Amino acid sequence: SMNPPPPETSNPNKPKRQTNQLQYLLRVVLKTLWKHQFAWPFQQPVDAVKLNLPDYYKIIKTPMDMGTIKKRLENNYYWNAQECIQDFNTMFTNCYIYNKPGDDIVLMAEALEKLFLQKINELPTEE
Ligand SMILES: CCc1c(C(=O)Nc2cccc(CCC(=O)NO)c2)[nH]c(C)c1C(C)=O
Ligand SMILES: CCc1c(C(=O)Nc2cccc(CCC(=O)NO)c2)[nH]c(C)c1C(C)=O
Repeated sequence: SMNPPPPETSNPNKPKRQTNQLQYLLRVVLKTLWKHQFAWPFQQPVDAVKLNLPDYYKIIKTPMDMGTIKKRLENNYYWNAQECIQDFNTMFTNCYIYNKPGDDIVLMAEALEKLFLQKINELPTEE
């Protein structure tokens, strides 16, 4: 069994930007979620080999995780905050698609997602 290559965190053909919203997304949103009690299963790409999940990358074709998002934010990979918010939303969506309602991993995603939504409800106005 093989894992796909991870999502890219650098691309010299992609224009980069730093905005107050993206720095809020790193300094407040990512950092808070990273330190959460249930953040461990989301801090790196799903290793479907080691977790013996051979259908995972059969079913999930846009994988995403907070390790990738952290590296994208640290590298200023994004142009705008919506790009980064979409990556979080994809991470959560994948978990809910692949797993079953009420699974442990889904209960953990639920907690992180509730905090995520509280933080982006207060996304600062673009300056
Ligand atoms: C249930 C499987 C799953 C994990 C996980 O169980 N993740 C995990 C658990 C313990 C430790 C670590 C860090 C070391 C490592 O990466 N081992 O492979 C990750 N996460 C996600 C997003 C999923 C799925 C399919 O939605
Ligand atoms: C798997 C059922 C479930 C969902 C769900 O199915 N959730 C979902 C599915 C697809 C997309 C999205 C939006 C992701 C997003 O954009 N977050 O910001 C959510 N949630 C929860 C909390 C559960 C539980 C406890 O069983």
